[PDB]
Amino acid sequence: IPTTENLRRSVYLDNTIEFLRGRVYLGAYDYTPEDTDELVFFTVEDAIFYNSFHLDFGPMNIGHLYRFAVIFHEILNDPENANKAVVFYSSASTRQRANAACMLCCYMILVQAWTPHQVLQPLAQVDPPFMPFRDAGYSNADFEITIQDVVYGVWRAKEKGLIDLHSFNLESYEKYEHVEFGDFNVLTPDFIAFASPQEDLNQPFKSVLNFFANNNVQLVVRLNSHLYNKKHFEDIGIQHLDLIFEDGTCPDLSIVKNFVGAAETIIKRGGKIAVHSKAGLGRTGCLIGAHLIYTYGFTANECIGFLRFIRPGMVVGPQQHWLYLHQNDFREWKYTTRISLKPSEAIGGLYPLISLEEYRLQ
Amino acid sequence: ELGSPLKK
Repeated sequence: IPTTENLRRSVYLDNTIEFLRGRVYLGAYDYTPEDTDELVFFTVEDAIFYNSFHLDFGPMNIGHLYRFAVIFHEILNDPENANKAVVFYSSASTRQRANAACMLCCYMILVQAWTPHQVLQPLAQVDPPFMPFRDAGYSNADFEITIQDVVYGVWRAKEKGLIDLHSFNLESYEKYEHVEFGDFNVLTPDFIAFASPQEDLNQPFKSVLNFFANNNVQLVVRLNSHLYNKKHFEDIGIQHLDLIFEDGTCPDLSIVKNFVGAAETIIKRGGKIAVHSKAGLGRTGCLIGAHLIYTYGFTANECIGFLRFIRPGMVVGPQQHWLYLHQNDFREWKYTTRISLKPSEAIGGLYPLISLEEYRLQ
Repeated sequence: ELGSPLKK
């Protein structure tokens, strides 16, 4: 991302929202507006594409946002546009307007240090409203997250040091999200989420193995039935743990507590945890989401929004309501549990969460 | 159709 002016009288356009007076606007048009001597318009809908699983349509992800930032800064830095207001626009559907609005908000949060109430004021009570974001599963939608949720989640993640666009590697991000290179994303400095490898090694499996070996993965957690031989991870010195539960279900809290204990053990030793389910989205979202809430105090909606900003489609169907209804439990564990000092066979000799009582006995 | 969706 090239350097640009660090973010004049107002201009007034229909179907346009003012973000920065005289300089940054958000439009929605079903035609191509012509540039004037006072205005320059641009859209990324012809170049930046959300790849839907089913009926999910957004939000746009961190790689989309990074590419938007490059395109935006090139327009802002053009001497031709020195005394023009820049109008970022989308087509007029409520879904594409939601994507463009949320992506401009995430830009201002991550690149220009705006705060949530600053980026949300321009969008509040817009008529027609933006389409709320739905999950990626195949059932009828019954849980929505909003731009407010995504903005707060992305902002909180940035504040906690989980997002850093200065070190973000777009080419690595884009490569490894491909099915043929392993379908994974580095979610945070501590966590990778990935689709299960498959072994009848194929190219996606070797990509995962080499990336994991070179990027300090010290624990692989398997949440779905066996599609590969775990010996290949052990061959490169990475511990492998099963915490399997049924596709499309929510984990018993005992599973979540064991996962959080396992992850804490690995993090305190300075390693990453790579978690997979079949798709690396649903069951994986339940467990990593719980740990993020436990660690950083996200709301459930923020957590879902942040997770999908890095890896679209995480937390599927009823798992959304499950995360929502248990977010207090995950947060409460910081005060009601401790990392045990006895290893546990249930998590491969790592240290599980135990109550304050059993900790006093130890 | 209740499971995780397929990337493709």
